[PDB]
Amino acid sequence: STECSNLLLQYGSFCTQLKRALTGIAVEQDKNTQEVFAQVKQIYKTPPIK
Amino acid sequence: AARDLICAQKFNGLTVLPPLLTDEMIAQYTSALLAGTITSGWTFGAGAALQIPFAMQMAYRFNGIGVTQNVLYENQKLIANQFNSAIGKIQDSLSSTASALGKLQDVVNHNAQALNTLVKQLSSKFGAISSVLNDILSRLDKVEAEVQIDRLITGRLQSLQTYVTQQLIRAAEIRASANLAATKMSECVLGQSKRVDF
Amino acid sequence: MSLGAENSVAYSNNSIAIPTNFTISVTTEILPVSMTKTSVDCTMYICGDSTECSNLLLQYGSFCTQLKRALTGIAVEQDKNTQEVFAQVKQIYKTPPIKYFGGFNFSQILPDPSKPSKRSFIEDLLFNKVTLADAGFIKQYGDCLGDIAARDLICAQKFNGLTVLPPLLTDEMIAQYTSALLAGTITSGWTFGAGAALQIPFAMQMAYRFNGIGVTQNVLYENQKLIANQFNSAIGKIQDSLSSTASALGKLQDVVNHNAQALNTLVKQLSSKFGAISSVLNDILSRLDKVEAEVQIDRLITGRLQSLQTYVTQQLIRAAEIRASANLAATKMSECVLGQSKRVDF
Amino acid sequence: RTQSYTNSFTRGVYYPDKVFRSSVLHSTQDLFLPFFSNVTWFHAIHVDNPALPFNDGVYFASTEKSNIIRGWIFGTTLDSKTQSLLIVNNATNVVIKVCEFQFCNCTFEYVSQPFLMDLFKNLREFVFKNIDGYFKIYSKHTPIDLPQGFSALEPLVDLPIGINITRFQTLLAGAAAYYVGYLQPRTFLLKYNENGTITDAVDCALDPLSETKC
Amino acid sequence: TLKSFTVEKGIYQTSNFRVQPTESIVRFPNITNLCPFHEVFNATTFASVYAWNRKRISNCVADYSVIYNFAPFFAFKCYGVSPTKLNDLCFTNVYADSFVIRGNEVSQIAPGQTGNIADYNYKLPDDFTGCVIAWNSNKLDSKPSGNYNYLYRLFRKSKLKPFERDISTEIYQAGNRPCNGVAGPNCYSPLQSYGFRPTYGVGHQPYRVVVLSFELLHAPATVCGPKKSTNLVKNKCVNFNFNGLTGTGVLTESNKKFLPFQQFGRDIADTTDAVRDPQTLEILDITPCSFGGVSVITPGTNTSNQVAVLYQGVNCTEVPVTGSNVFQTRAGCLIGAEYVNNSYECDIPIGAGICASYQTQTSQSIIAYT
Ligand SMILES: *[C@@H]1O[C@H](CO)[C@@H](O[C@@H]2O[C@H](CO)[C@@H](O)[C@H](O)[C@H]2NC(C)=O)[C@H](O)[C@H]1NC(C)=O
Ligand SMILES: *[C@@H]1O[C@H](CO)[C@@H](O[C@@H]2O[C@H](CO)[C@@H](O)[C@H](O)[C@H]2NC(C)=O)[C@H](O)[C@H]1NC(C)=O
Ligand SMILES: *[C@@H]1O[C@H](CO)[C@@H](O)[C@H](O)[C@H]1NC(C)=O
Ligand SMILES: *[C@@H]1O[C@H](CO)[C@@H](O)[C@H](O)[C@H]1NC(C)=O
Ligand SMILES: *[C@@H]1O[C@H](CO)[C@@H](O)[C@H](O)[C@H]1NC(C)=O
Ligand SMILES: *[C@@H]1O[C@H](CO)[C@@H](O)[C@H](O)[C@H]1NC(C)=O
Ligand SMILES: *[C@@H]1O[C@H](CO)[C@@H](O)[C@H](O)[C@H]1NC(C)=O
Ligand SMILES: *[C@@H]1O[C@H](CO)[C@@H](O)[C@H](O)[C@H]1NC(C)=O
Ligand SMILES: *[C@@H]1O[C@H](CO)[C@@H](O)[C@H](O)[C@H]1NC(C)=O
Ligand SMILES: *[C@@H]1O[C@H](CO)[C@@H](O)[C@H](O)[C@H]1NC(C)=O
Repeated sequence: STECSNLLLQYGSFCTQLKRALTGIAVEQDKNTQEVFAQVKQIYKTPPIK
Repeated sequence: AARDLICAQKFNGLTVLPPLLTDEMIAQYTSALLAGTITSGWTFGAGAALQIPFAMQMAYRFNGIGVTQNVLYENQKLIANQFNSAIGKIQDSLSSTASALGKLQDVVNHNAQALNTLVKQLSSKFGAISSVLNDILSRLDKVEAEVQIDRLITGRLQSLQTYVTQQLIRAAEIRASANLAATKMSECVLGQSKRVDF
Repeated sequence: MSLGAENSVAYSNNSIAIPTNFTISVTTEILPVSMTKTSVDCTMYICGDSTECSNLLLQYGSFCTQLKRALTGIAVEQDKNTQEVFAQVKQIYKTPPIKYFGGFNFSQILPDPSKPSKRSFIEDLLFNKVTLADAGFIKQYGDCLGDIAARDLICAQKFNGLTVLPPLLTDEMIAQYTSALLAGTITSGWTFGAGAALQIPFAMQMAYRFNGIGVTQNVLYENQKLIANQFNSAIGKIQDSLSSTASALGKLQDVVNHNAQALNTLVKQLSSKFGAISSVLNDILSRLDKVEAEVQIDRLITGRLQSLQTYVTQQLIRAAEIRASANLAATKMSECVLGQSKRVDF
Repeated sequence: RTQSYTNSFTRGVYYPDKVFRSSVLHSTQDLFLPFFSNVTWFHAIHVDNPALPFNDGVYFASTEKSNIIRGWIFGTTLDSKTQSLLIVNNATNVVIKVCEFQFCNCTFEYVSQPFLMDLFKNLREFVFKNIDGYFKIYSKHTPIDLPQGFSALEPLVDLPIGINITRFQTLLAGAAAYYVGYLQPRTFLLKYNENGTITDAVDCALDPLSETKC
Repeated sequence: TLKSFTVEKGIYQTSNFRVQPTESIVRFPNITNLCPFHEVFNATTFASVYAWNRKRISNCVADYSVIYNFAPFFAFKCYGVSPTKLNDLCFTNVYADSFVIRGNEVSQIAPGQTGNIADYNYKLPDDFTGCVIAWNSNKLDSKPSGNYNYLYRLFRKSKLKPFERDISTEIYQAGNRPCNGVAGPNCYSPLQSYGFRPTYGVGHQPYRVVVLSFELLHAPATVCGPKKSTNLVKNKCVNFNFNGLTGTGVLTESNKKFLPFQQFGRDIADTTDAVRDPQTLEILDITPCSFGGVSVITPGTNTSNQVAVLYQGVNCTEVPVTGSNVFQTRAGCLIGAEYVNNSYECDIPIGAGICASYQTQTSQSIIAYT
């Protein structure tokens, strides 16, 4: 809708704040997965005998 | 004919982004960290990996708990059989009871029910006469349709701000638990622990 | 994306591998402690010297007492964070004039009296790298009362009741705390963390640390010069890495940028209408009679209260996150500066 | 006629309001010339059809150094039947007329200083639009084809006429050359300097880089 | 502030000081003529709704209290502006249009209202900051045989878009058959007359309506109300009423380079900062006069009652003025406590390495120290 978007534009940067916060949440999960698991520099390989 | 809620969350502007690391890449990291503990001990967490057999690798770790290394070399087969029996028992314990994974289920269920209660609140009226925009702009002219749209926008913005606040608090809790998991991974897999009941 | 370089350990049940040489390395790590303390005046922000808006706000409710209490608690919490992470020593030590610590350099870290602030080289590089903004009450309503062709945001945020409190502990006492901790670590070892400071030369302290990590102390006294040269080269490499790349203090720059962006959004929120006919209180009270102006002022006050609640809630979440990071920094200072920690990769 | 197409580049930016702003970035939605558009080049040679539609905003340009272009006639039709707008400038004092004399109701005679202060290349630039009964005039003189630079046009003269305009033409005293650009509603971001003059701008609906900048 | 009869030891924030304004300054443009509202309202005849007459009012002084005398209308109901606040603030241009309509069509001359007259005769904008005056004229614009002087348009190929007037009349083509000036079966005359009789009902009586369209902002003001002007003053926190834009602040000389079409200077937060004087062409910076926070430093009520005041973030070489001891800090300055060269532990904090205490002196007072 166009006129509803026009009436939403009369409000301030509320949706600029909310879209920025969820992006900041969405970047944080990648940091958590990289910090927890990627603690080894080189990918090791087991010997074929067990 | 039986439509799922995933399509409703899809068309109502609530996308879900994929993670950067896929399921296979985490498995390669976990396989590498298993290959470091078996074939190198705790030496690969400090510098470079050093080749060492598992006999003196197990004999090193009894010296950390106050037992001399003759105990392992006089009781190797019993320890191996007990380790194999424990591995089989924990395999049967995970294979039998499905209620052990309660922590990882709630992470899915909280987000699913939060999106479900966000999508469901569009059927509310928020002090207006109808829950559909197109009805009140087909029926009412703009002078009071502006007021009705303002009431609906106020209600929807309040609900969206409540959802964003709940997501922020849940992400902070998950970040704290992830840092606890990170220090547990860095301390207990890559090395030995003198902290009791850690 | 590549997960990393491939490696394969040639493992056999008769093969052991032990090192024949060592290498001393120096690694930095950056943690935030505190943020910019703020305080919000309701009547100067929402109304801006309008009596009708003040009457409607006192008729509205008691949210501002809650907001002022929350911001005061955040400010006291920030001062508690800095106090807890830094002031852990009981007596302020000073360094001896003789600077021969067994061949180790120890010159980029100890302060020098040539600067007016007793700050060393690396602290000076760290303070020069961060583009600091809104230090505190460095203005004192003097420049903003004057005339500037290009008005900055800081005068606008000061004129609308959004002040920045100065911190309780300024830079000089922080430098004195760090100098005292360096003097204790260099001279006494870890004994100043338990009781009084017990003097010991640096060679026996390094022998103590090598006996802690699991290497016989005869290795140190046969390899003192190589360890000293490797330590000096590592300090030089760290100094060159800070002097070359300016992208290493991203967390602190993120903290300052977050606070500046939040205050900018709070200032720029008043430019909107919130469904009212004008964004100026004076135009509403001058153009209209009483009842419709009360309606428009009611809408504007509801919108400004919603914006201030959003800002205060975001500030509280940020305060909790920075408190958790400051507690981790404090326990790292307690367990690694004041002693030897056996936890792997702590 | 010699109808030719040239790149408009970035030569269609003006002050959208009469408010001084210094060192601030303000985003406005107004009728504007899109960046890197095409304008129509005409070589009007008389010993040709000057019929040009309005299409909601006219951007006028002239690179002629001499004062050979005289005025502009506006309106819907020019047949002494309906109202038509008749700016005539005899290079001494400009005269605005609402009457519809064939090749000479407000009747607004604005007799003052002309719109053509010019005596290097000395390019001239005009922007005409009509929103809520108001024919605006923006004009600047740039001593430099279209150059690679910015020039903010100022609302120097306003007209409260309130008529309807569809067809417009030019007036001469045959080496006439002028550029016609069209206006569409768009979103811009305008950079004010410390002196209050527009020096930089960006279109919000041209490129994904420009949309990211907006 | 704390809603308690006893307070504990510590620093407390209570209120804020503000320099009160002194006098009132009103600056209006130098216009002396009187606006001819009597010529608009006291006219013998009015034009039709499809050919409404537009009158431009500028360069005079408007009295809006005399409108009630000229016409016996119901009420003066308006959008965006009030009847009672017209004489205080003032405008740029005044547009007056007058025409005659029926009683049924009074409700559709409004912003956002559409219908027959609003689609074919006279359309208002949505942001229309003006209003109408309507009154019955059944004793003047009605005849026993019928007043056929007024016409209206029924058919048009499009809707009306605002502040436009149609003059030319063409026979409408309601079908595929062309008309070419002949009123056939699918061709109709575009104009129909009003049937005005005194025996009709109140819903179909003639009504004389006058709309006053007013323009806000820009275009340095030509019409303003009857309020007199006041001499200009500088470097004092006084009230100002500049062209109806009220406020409170310090008027001072400015060095800004306004363009000649520009009159207002806006801050970042959408607030007027630089203003143009309507009498003489000079540019004045508007800054609000001094204010700031006030902190109360005290020990407990069980101990003492002596109180030191901290003025937060302001220089007290210009303090609006409480003891006799003044010490300057980075956070502000302290009144009611002296300064000592001793160094003690921090009893109560202030900031930037300043701490206060209640200590002996001979003999009990409040001292400040590093
Ligand atoms: C252990 O490593 C150090 C490097 O720090 C070796 O010292 C180097 O020895 C070579 C001998 O040819 C010299 O050329 C280098 O200049 C030395 N480097 C430094 C920094 O002093 C040391 O020799 C190694 N130990 C053994 C037993 O080889
Ligand atoms: C300790 O490190 C400092 C820092 O590099 C050394 O001081 C520099 O020494 C070089 C060698 O001639 C001079 O060119 C520089 O001008 C010195 N810098 C300063 C700031 O004095 C110092 O020599 C090292 N050794 C000792 C014992 O202090
Ligand atoms: C060592 O590994 C080889 C290879 O599998 C195996 O045959 C042997 O039994 C192992 N043990 C000893 C003591 O050699
Ligand atoms: C302008 O129009 C001409 C002719 O239609 C065309 O050749 C030219 O590419 C256009 N300019 C653009 C698309 O930028
Ligand atoms: C408008 O007024 C002028 C003044 O002479 C006149 O020539 C012209 O015919 C008028 N146009 C109309 C009445 O449409
Ligand atoms: C002007 O006339 C055209 C028909 O040529 C019409 O479509 C338009 O609505 C009119 N009004 C304007 C541009 O306000
Ligand atoms: C602003 O005006 C001054 C006055 O001459 C001039 O020196 C300065 O260069 C101007 N600023 C810019 C960005 O051109
Ligand atoms: C009106 O403005 C000021 C008022 O004192 C005066 O100096 C000026 O000469 C006056 N002008 C006219 C035309 O009355
Ligand atoms: C209006 O004013 C005129 C004076 O110009 C007067 O003759 C007339 O009676 C008044 N009233 C009406 C209803 O015209
Ligand atoms: C306060 O005022 C004095 C004199 O008016 C001035 O020298 C000083 O710089 C000002 N600021 C502070 C922080 O003392």
